Amino acid sequence: TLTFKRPEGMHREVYALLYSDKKDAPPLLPSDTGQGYRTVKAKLGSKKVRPWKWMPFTNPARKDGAMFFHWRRAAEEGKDYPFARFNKTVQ
Amino acid sequence: EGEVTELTPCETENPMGGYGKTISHVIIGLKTAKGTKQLKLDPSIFESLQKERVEAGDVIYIEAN
Amino acid sequence: DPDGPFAFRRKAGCQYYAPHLDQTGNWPWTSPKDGGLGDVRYRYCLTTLTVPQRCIGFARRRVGRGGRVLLDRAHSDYDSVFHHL
Amino acid sequence: PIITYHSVTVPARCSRTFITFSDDATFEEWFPQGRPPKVPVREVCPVTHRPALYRDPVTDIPYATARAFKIIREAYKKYITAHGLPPTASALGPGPPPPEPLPGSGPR
Amino acid sequence: GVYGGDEVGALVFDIGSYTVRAGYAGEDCPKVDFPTAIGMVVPTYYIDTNALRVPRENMEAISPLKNGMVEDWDSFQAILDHTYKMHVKSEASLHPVLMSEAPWNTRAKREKLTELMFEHYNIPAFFLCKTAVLTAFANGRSTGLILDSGATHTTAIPVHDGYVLQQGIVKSPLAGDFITMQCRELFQEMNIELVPPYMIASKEAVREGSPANWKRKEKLPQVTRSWHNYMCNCVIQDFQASVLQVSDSTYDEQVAAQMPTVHYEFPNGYNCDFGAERLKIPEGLFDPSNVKGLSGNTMLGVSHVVTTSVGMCDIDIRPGLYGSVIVAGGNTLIQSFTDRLNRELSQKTPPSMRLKLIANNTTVERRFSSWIGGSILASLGTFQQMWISKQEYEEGGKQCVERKCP
Amino acid sequence: AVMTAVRAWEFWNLKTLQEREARLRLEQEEAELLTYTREDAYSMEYVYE
Repeated sequence: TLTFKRPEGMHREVYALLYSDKKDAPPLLPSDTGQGYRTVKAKLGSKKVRPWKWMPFTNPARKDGAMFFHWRRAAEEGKDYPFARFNKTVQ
Repeated sequence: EGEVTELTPCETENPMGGYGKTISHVIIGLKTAKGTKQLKLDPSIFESLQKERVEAGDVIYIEAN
Repeated sequence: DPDGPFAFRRKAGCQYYAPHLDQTGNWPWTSPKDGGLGDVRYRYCLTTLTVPQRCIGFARRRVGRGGRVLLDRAHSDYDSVFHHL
Repeated sequence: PIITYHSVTVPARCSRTFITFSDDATFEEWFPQGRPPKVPVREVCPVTHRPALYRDPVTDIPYATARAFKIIREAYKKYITAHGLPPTASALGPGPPPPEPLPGSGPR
Repeated sequence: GVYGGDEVGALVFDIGSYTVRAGYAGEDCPKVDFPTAIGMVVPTYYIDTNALRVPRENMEAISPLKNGMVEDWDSFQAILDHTYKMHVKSEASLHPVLMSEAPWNTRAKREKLTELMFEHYNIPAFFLCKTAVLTAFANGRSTGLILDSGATHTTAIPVHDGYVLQQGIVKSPLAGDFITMQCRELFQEMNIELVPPYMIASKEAVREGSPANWKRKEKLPQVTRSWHNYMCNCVIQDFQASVLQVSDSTYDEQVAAQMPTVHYEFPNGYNCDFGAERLKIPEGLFDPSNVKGLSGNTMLGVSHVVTTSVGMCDIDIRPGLYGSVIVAGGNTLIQSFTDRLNRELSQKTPPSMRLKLIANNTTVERRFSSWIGGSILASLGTFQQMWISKQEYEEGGKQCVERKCP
Repeated sequence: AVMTAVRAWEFWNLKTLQEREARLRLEQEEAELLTYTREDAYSMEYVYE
């Protein structure tokens, strides 16, 4: 459905880590209210947010068992920290 | 072509004489998909314009010649 | 000894990486194949949106903080041509 | 008189049109201008969501399916008394799976 | 699966000789940036501009740092207390702290700092990283040569895979303080009496090169010479930021004299137009052999510092160093510094190696790169195992920082 | 003697249109676009042929 273009008829492309040039346009961010709030008042009004909480977590692959804090959804409290899966040690 | 948005008359008061109010242009703004542009048309278009019964939000077609 | 001490005396079982003789190397980024490795995640390409705003010129897709997917953009001197192309 | 045409050519040598409406009140009935709402509110059914279909019933609020219509008509018999319990708090199973939780189906 | 970053409520402090940068992790700029120099009365300490700039009797002006490392721990503790109380406005036991340190910081000061933060402030977690690594991380680079020209030192620090190569460091003292001294010598040569703002009650406009017309405050208390010199240096720093400009090529007096002048007005109303001398002064950063009264031709320019540092490294990583030269520090914000550096390095880099200076020329990016890198590093979810915890400190003592914070 | 008035009006109109052109050129400044919709962002398709 949605199109991106890498044409043979013009034949150019650019690469960059942070940005190509100081004259680069800013990025495009997602938004829901670009067409006004009254356009989407029913869609937002027919829904309720899931609660979030500032909550302790454990095992980033630590040996001491220290508990740091972060924002996650309240239903996701006991889950193990995802980033511990990166803790790979050289043999 | 595109969606009309303005129906905006210009104004210069008088036609260099005894006067009511004189327009001297008609500003017509079109936007379709790619962008938006304003066209200052001849005032004579106004007769044809309500002959076609256009209003804001309509979409029209005008030939250059 | 044509190459002097620096002759390539190969050893059995080893594997070797060839040097860059024709063109100097470069990073994976800020660097097309005309200079270095073109890892496509750093590549900007022409892009079009389903909402009627046109070709936005060169762009990447990048995930930001919070799980939000953004579109970076890069300057070109032909952006005025990519617009009303 | 609205003076349909006036061309003079006087300056480069040129040619113009100067329409002079006169009478004050004649101007705005020839140029009412406009300010329409560019888009409408996108309507969603209270029952199982998806875009609205048909229209509202003879009373109340729009719907997507006949099942949604049936629940909405089973609803509003709990509210014509103008007093009682919550008429719409999860009433009759109004599409209850919460990827993102739902309020009651009482937008009217 | 996984997610992106993770924000843990951390704080980032980057303390230099000129200013103290502090703020919360995840933000793109430091929240606060106030002078490192503080007043002492004897002790009672006065911190930040609003309390520092008021004249006061017997108040000395000091710095906690010497050669980029902490010497006066009482002053450092006072600065941290001020930062926690007035600026952060939160209890210290709740927030992890990531601190910047000098590349050349000794073990004993790292141990003393860790002991201070854990035993006195009772913070829950701690990490200590070097300035060059964070400066690289702020620009998305793991490998590169950091050129940091601050107040005290102009230093080339090679970085590779997120680690400083300490045997490749080259220090030079030619930095902003040297430029301030040269400006003082210039004003003495020009017979420009420098009056700081605190002495002035009122002033009147005068012509170019004419004597100033100003009235001195009568209600002043007697002030120490250190505070007076600090106040004078605050004026000379504005003069540096305004007037000075690096020559694009090697300095020729006849060419610089034909350049347009720059007008500058001092706080007492004295004003004059500055010519070639505004370009002669910063030329000593690049060619110090021609500097007047300087101790010998042995010292190095900025470009030669960079090349010496790269040449002292392993031959395999030198392409990666010359392909990422990250210029940092406030003294690099002098006009046309970066262009001159790029030209000189292009003339000295081997043609087989591609040279690439990172585009970084803003005040925020040049002065606060280390803080931005600290915020980035503390914002990573992968980083959250790397904190030193209070439990780890109580078990292994202050020696664990050497193992955990290389 | 109305040709003087017509000349003055034409100069005034030309100045006004030049001012409008400058105003439009100024209005073309800044970022023309800062935002794109959710459906574009999370389409995941973005294909070329």
